[PDB]
Amino acid sequence: MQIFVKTLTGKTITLEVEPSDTIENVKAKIQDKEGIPPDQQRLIFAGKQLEDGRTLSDYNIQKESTLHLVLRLRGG
Repeated sequence: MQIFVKTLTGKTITLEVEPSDTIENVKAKIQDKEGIPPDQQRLIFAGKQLEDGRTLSDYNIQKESTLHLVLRLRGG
């Protein structure tokens, strides 16, 4: 299923994912496109920050859903 991940600084990328993918999986896929390691990423859906071990299915993220990406930088 295709989803979109939007940063807050203006970038949209596209991903093919599974509904069973964990948020951590999604972060790993994002690193492939964006370079950022998973542990500097936080993902958001429908106003909410998402937890690493939940699946997309758990959050009602489906085909063509849009997530947002923010960075978490220890002292950054």
